[PDB]
Amino acid sequence: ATNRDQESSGFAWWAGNARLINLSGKLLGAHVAHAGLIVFWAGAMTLFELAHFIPEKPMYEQGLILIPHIATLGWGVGPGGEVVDTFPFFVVGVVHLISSAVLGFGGVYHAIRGPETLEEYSSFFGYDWKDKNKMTTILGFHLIVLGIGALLLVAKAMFFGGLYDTWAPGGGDVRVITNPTLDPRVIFGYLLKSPFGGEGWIVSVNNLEDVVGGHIWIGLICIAGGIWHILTTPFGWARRAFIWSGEAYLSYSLGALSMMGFIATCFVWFNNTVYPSEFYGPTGPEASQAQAMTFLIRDQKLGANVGSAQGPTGLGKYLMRSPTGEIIFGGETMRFWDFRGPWLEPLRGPNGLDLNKIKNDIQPWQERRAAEYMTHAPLGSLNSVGGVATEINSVNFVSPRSWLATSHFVLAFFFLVGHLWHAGRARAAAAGFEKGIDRESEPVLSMPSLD
Amino acid sequence: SYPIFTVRWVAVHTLAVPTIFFLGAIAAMQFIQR
Amino acid sequence: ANLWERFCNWVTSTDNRLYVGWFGVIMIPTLLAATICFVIAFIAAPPVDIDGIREPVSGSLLYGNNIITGAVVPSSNAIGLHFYPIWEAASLDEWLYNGGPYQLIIFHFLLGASCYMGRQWELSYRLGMRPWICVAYSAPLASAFAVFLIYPIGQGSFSDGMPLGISGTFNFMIVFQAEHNILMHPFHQLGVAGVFGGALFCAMHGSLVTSSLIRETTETESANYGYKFGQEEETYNIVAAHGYFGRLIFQYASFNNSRSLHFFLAAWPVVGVWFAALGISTMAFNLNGFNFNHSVIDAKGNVINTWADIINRANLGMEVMHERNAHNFPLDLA
Amino acid sequence: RGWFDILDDWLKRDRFVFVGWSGILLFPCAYLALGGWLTGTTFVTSWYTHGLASSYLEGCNFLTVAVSTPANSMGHSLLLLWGPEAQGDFTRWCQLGGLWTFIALHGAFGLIGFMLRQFEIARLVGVRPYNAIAFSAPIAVFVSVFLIYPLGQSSWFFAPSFGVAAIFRFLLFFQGFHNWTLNPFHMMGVAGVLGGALLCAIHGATVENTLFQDGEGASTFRAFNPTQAEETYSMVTANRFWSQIFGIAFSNKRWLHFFMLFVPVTGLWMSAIGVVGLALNLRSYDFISQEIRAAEDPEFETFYTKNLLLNEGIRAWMAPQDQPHENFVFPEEVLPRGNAL
Amino acid sequence: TTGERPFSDIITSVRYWVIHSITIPALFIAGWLFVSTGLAYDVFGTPRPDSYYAQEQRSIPLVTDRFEAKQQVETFLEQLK
Amino acid sequence: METITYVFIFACIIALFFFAIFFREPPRIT
Amino acid sequence: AELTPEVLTVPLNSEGKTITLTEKQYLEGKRLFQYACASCHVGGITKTNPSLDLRTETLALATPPRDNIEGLVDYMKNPTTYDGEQEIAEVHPSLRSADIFPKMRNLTEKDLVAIAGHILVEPKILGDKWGGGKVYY
Ligand code: CLA
Ligand code: CLA
Ligand code: CLA
Ligand code: CLA
Ligand code: CLA
Ligand SMILES: CC1=C(/C=C/C(C)=C/C=C/C(C)=C/C=C/C=C(C)/C=C/C=C(C)/C=C/C2=C(C)CCCC2(C)C)C(C)(C)CCC1
Ligand SMILES: CC1=C(/C=C/C(C)=C/C=C/C(C)=C/C=C/C=C(C)/C=C/C=C(C)/C=C/C2=C(C)CCCC2(C)C)C(C)(C)CCC1
Ligand SMILES: CC1=C(/C=C/C(C)=C/C=C/C(C)=C/C=C/C=C(C)/C=C/C=C(C)/C=C/C2=C(C)CCCC2(C)C)C(C)(C)CCC1
Ligand SMILES: CCCCCCCCCCCCO[C@@H]1O[C@H](CO)[C@@H](O[C@H]2O[C@H](CO)[C@@H](O)[C@H](O)[C@H]2O)[C@H](O)[C@H]1O
Ligand code: OEX
Ligand SMILES: [Cl-]
Ligand SMILES: [Cl-]
Ligand SMILES: [Fe+2]
Repeated sequence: ATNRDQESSGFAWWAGNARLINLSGKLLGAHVAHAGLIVFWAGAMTLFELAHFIPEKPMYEQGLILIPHIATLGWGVGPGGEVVDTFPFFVVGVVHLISSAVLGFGGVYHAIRGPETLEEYSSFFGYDWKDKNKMTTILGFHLIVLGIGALLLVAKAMFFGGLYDTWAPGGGDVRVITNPTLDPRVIFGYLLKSPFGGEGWIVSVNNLEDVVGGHIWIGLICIAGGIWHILTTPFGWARRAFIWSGEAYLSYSLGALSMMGFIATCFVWFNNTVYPSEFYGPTGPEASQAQAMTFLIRDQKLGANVGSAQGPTGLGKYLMRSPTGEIIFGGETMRFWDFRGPWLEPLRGPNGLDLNKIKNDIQPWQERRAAEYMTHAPLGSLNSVGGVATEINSVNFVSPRSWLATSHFVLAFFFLVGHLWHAGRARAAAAGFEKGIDRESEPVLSMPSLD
Repeated sequence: SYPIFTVRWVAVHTLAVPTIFFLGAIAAMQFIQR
Repeated sequence: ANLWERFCNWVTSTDNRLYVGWFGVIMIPTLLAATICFVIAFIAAPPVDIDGIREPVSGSLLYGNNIITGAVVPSSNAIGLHFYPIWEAASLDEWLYNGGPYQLIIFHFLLGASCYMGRQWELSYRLGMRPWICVAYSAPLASAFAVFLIYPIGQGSFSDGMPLGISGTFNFMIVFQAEHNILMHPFHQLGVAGVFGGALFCAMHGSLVTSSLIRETTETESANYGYKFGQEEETYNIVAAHGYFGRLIFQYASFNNSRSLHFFLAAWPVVGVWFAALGISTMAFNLNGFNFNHSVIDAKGNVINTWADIINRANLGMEVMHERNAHNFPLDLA
Repeated sequence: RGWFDILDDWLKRDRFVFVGWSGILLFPCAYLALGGWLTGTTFVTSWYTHGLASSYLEGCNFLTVAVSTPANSMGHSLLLLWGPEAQGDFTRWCQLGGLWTFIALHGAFGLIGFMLRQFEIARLVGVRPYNAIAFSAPIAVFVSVFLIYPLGQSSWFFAPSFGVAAIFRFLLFFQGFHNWTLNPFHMMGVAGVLGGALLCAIHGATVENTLFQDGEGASTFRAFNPTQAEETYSMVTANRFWSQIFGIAFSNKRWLHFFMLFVPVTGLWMSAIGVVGLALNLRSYDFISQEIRAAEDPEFETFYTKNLLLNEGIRAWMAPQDQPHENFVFPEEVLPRGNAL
Repeated sequence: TTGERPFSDIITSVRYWVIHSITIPALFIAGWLFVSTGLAYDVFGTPRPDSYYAQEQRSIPLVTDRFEAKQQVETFLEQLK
Repeated sequence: METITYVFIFACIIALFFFAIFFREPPRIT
Repeated sequence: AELTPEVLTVPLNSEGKTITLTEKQYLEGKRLFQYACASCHVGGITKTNPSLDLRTETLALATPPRDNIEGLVDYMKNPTTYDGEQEIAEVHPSLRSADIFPKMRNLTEKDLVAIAGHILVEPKILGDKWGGGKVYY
């Protein structure tokens, strides 16, 4: 057995995957088999979700997280997010579940049967971690693959049916995107926006033309950078800046994945465009706004003058001003005045919420939507009791947004921890002190005392 | 060549014996309806 | 050498009494900015309208507080997650009214404390140490990010961040339990196991090492003079300590490897505090602790109360009373 | 060679679980306190003492089961099985909360038995008794909270019940009734506990990251041998690291390890003193100067004043169900509530 | 090293598993029957789900008298009929 | 008086930090 | 206490005739209530209009009286305001607005009777807890 015990490999059983650092064939098998696990879960979960899926309930009432992703891509849904065809969800699950067997077979093959290292079998497939030019070549292949993957989303949106547009005129509907936003002052303008409130960085993207046009820019950037990395070698400043080792490249990815995990947590929590509320439930801000609207509507129907009602503090009970003068809902939801949603935007004028439209133009579909969203706020217990912590058992509800945000915060955090673990270790291992201080040349004993 | 019954044997069974009994009791409680 | 090469050698110098380093060039201005502003705000800041309801809370010593009640009050609910630096205010008096100092302090603090973690990596690298003290520090760091940043983000306002004061901390805790049932959340429970266990293990390790100190001194002097700084010999008999503690429990319950023992002392409170931080940071998105309110029902359908039902009454009392003028509608949604 | 010396020989035999003379006290008392707790939480109700279900048999889970305290009407009765309340009836003894006093009293004597074990083993192997001394703190906590606190109060009913959520109720009771977070003795406790966990984390991490390279493996646990005379990690490097990071550092390993005893032990002792005060309702409930000012100036608000309102909510909303011996009927109009909620 | 037989030698032996494949299920089954015969309710005095309240009762059978608590419970139980 | 007292004790603590860092007994290797 | 026939006997209509539900249709009613109604009417209140609850005494004062099975079933077919002046099916779930309230789609008449039974039985069990809100939690 080659490198399969601690004495030969230097790593204990619980650090057992580190025995694969220089065994590229077994390491390839680890990765392909793990890719099979990911594809298996995507397949097995979708089929689980579909087997449980009641078509007459909203998706967010059903503890589904994958079916909403498919519905957002345009498959299976009609106007307002209602499900018209369960069969695309079945196909996505099945095809993932079958492809996981192929990835699983090739992972297991290279892990246990095939050559332990690839460097003798092939010069193209073998690699040294220290071979900087080979590393950029594999990086370049993978960038081209990811860039085509972004263009697939563009292909679906433009030439294969469209995407679910929650902002479409007349209600949410699957809409083909014909004019994506190509202009880089808009696309790269999102990158320069503040992440703070009212701004939201890239999380505030609020139309599918910007989403699609960004993915055009990303696909071409990734293909161009892919080609660039196949044709160049890391410049001198890059070679002096980085650690060039397998553990170091892993650490760099862990830093990147953690950052992406944190961004996804915010995307699912705040964005109702690529995470439509008809599939994922209302956002936290959306439900709080929906409550103020609901009681505005009820109280106005009873005869209340809503623009002139004082709350207990003296601020307007239903309506007040934001710190820049826009007319906004009152109460605690004053914090969420930057919320924008297709059920609320028809009440907004130039100065914010228009009081004449509020008096005259609230439709019954908005009243139903506000009540539905207020009663499906992303608040629930770990045993899936919906509502505040003080609520009784009855409602079985935790919003997908809560499940998705909490999970991805947890994952992003530990991946930050992993980045710090592996980045520190790769630094120490490259400098040669990862196993401890050498008793003969202890560095601190050669230093002058601090005092 | 070792003994079977020890102070150790007694200490193990003073815990393990009621534990298995209590695990059967609590399992049966899972099938009580109101 | 040019000026840049001389400056870099000063910055990364191991001979500086306090290590600067590249993280230190961020850490030092940020932490000084946060400290100075905190001290001035804690002493002298006027009352802050935390709830956005024109009901300012007095947090500073000059405005009637003592050490226990004083705080730097969180920024106004009307601001929400909006970035409120000094230049965004029309005057300092408006910045003060709206709780500007809080945003300035926590932002400089979190940036500074993140660089403290990096600086711990940096020095260990310069000294030839292994690099993972910083990983241990990531536990309290994550906890600080949880209460100052992540909780406000998920709740939609820096007004829900923990106040910078002692009674303000308690207010944050009580309201949190009211709204999230944190005591019934297993991540908090792992946090408690992390900290009780950590204090337990701190006491245990301290006591076992102290018990097994090898005699080098007389009765008239502190036994601590038995150790000389940088001596090569072990100052305690780890075989004696293992022989005690493995008879206190049983032999295989006790560490005989000092490296394993010290790893355990690291890993236990650190992993436990990570779960605590993730607890807060996941209750930021309102995934709450276990709700067993009315879980036990008799044959007729009468609710039979349990201890969880008694907790709920206490939770209700905090909930109905907290921010007593801020709510206009029946559900507390964020 | 009398019968005492032969019995001493047998009790102190090297075996898998050391017995000792302390084991005569410890082992039955610990087993009964442990077994009483599992028995009560599996099968015993709190319906007649508290009006609660508290067992797996009634539908509770691990978080909600408890062996609950006896009824307030029992006062501080020992509630012996043969006593005048149960009169030898085991079923009634369980219904009246006799398992609570059973666990508390056998837990108390077991804890004594455990500290006696610490002394006995330390004396036999020839080490100093600092582990027993450090165990005085959990004993001080147990005695103050589980015995002295209810003895100062009206009955054992107000002691903590032995259950997860029951303890959580005890925590929220102490906020709402005692304002225990405001108590400087509790604060010293918190500092000792959190300072203890910090020292645990930092000392472990410091040792693991200043290790000498004593072997060839990248997993470094194998490079230790318990019979080595040499330090396994560099105190000098650790000292230089912490002096440059934090300003100060340990330079004496003995003082370092004593301080690790001292910090959590002192904190727990301080909290115990606070709980003794709370036995007599000697709370640090209020700051008189702020109450005078808040009463006369309806614009003066602090985080301390806000906490007092929270406390008033806790008392009013929890007391009718938490203290069912009082027969509190609090009509809905008397309950303190803010606007809307 | 205290002279007892090692645990990993015992639980890997067939004689252990001859014995314990009988004693372990019998204990588990004995615990199961303690509940499902209802003996657990009668030993401990725990209410069954239909014996918390009398049919129209809403009040809790709380014990109010120290030296006649044994009789208060018996009077509460006799009101369950 | 209260405010002065709290600030005074605080200022002494900061001073004690200064002496504990810059005027410690120097760790000497022996 | 058990879930007797006498607990399960509720007014069928307003004239005076009663029906006694089975335990199976009580438990189907609680399941269907939870599925279709509890998001707004958990515990017998009304989250989106707290002035009106599902207490039997409030249902009795509604126009037409809703404190019987036939009155409750009719509300689920054609909901009105508390005075019976406005039909409110465009904002309240019902069988005629099952296109806009899709959880109302496959509810049968036995399902509406089961829900109506749960609404009438539950206060006889819970007392003032039903429709009382957080004061009685
Ligand atoms: C995603 C998870 C994952 C993957 C893909 C791997 C992969 C690998 N591990 Mg790692 N490992 C993991 C998690 C994983 N590990 C975990 C969690 C631990 C801690 C327990 C370890 C601890 C560890 C140690 C200590 C060692 C490894 C080693 C290895 C390598 C060789 C294993 C081998 O040849 O043994 C042979 C094992 C068998 C022949 C048993 C058969 C198991 C098969 C593969 C299961 C597949 C079943 C599947 C259902 C069938 C699919 C077929 C179908 C698709 C057609 C391999 C690349 C070894 C190594 O690095 O050597 C250089 C090694 O020494 N691992
Ligand atoms: C990360 C993915 C990956 C990589 C880099 C490798 C790399 C290798 N494989 Mg492995 N393998 C894989 C996955 C992978 N494989 C999978 C999924 C299976 C199951 C089907 C196998 C089963 C397998 C066997 C049985 C053998 C290899 C062999 C090889 C070696 C030579 C291959 C070659 O030159 O063919 C030339 C390649 C082509 C002519 C094109 C590839 C053919 C496919 C159909 C194209 C698909 C491309 C497309 C982008 C895939 C999208 C996938 C996405 C949905 C996940 C090379 C080291 C050989 C070996 O080990 O030598 C000793 C060998 O005998 N592989
Ligand atoms: C997975 C994606 C990926 C990865 C891992 C790499 C990796 C690399 N690239 Mg490549 N590259 C990529 C995609 C990628 N690239 C793409 C898609 C393109 C086309 C756009 C390029 C075009 C490109 C060029 C032209 C060059 C590289 C170079 C390199 C090497 C050094 C980069 C460096 O120093 O980073 C760290 C970056 C810096 C130190 C610059 C300053 C960054 C500041 C401090 C931070 C700013 C970001 C901050 C977080 C704010 C984010 C939001 C903001 C937009 C508001 C490294 C091997 C260099 C090289 O050696 O090529 C031979 C090089 O010259 N890349
Ligand atoms: C892509 C991500 C990635 C990859 C490829 C690696 C790869 C590696 N890691 Mg790294 N690591 C990562 C992320 C990653 N890590 C993250 C996110 C963290 C922070 C937690 C770490 C922290 C870490 C530490 C502390 C160490 C490594 C080590 C290693 C090496 C050996 C791993 C091994 O054999 O584990 C074998 C697997 C196990 C022993 C099982 C782990 C089980 C975990 C703790 C709980 C499982 C989670 C699950 C959801 C909860 C239980 C569910 C229940 C139902 C069963 C290998 C190079 C070791 C090393 O440094 O080698 C040089 C090492 O000591 N990693
Ligand atoms: C070290 C072992 C130990 C200790 C310290 C205790 C201590 C206690 N037990 Mg526990 N108990 C034990 C083992 C122990 N038990 C064991 C092994 C069992 C299972 C058999 C029990 C079963 C048990 C039950 C069921 C109960 C207790 C109870 C008690 C408490 C009251 C005891 C009492 O008043 O008796 C008084 C007797 C003595 C103190 C004996 C002292 C010896 C004297 C000085 C010698 C002279 C006596 C004389 C010869 C007697 C002649 C009488 C004659 C004139 C008629 C006390 C805390 C009660 C309790 O917990 O209440 C809540 C209770 O109900 N115990
Ligand atoms: C290497 C290794 C490892 C790993 C492993 C792995 C990771 C693997 C993977 C694996 C895989 C990843 C696999 C896969 C599989 C798959 C399958 C086997 C498939 C199946 C399919 C089917 C058959 C289906 C069917 C169907 C249909 C079609 C329709 C619907 C219905 C149903 C579902 C029925 C471990 C850790 C152990 C260790 C040692 C080494
Ligand atoms: C798709 C989309 C879009 C677009 C987007 C874009 C266009 C993006 C881009 C992006 C990008 C463009 C990014 C970038 C990133 C970067 C980073 C993240 C960085 C990093 C760096 C680092 C890591 C460094 C480090 C360092 C230092 C600092 C010093 C020296 C050393 C070293 C080098 C290490 C939009 C929004 C419209 C919409 C939606 C969709
Ligand atoms: C009171 C009393 C008594 C006593 C009794 C006894 C002593 C008992 C015992 C008992 C016992 C001794 C029991 C046992 C139980 C056990 C159990 C029930 C267990 C459970 C387990 C489980 C459930 C597991 C789980 C877990 C954990 C814990 C952690 C890790 C993870 C896992 C998941 C594995 C006498 C008669 C003397 C006298 C009178 C009174
Ligand atoms: C954030 C905005 C800036 C983005 C920067 C990205 C630009 C990419 C090229 C930058 C060049 C960096 O190039 C880097 O420069 C420094 C200082 O000039 C060089 O010079 C350095 O020499 C040695 C190490 O080599 C040091 O001891 C010395 O102090 C320093 O002068 C580095 O060896 C070179 O690698
Ligand atoms: O700020 Mn602070 O505490 Ca968070 O839940 Mn809603 O918002 Mn307010 O009431 Mn509750
Ligand atoms: Cl408050
Ligand atoms: Cl509000
Ligand atoms: Fe130590």
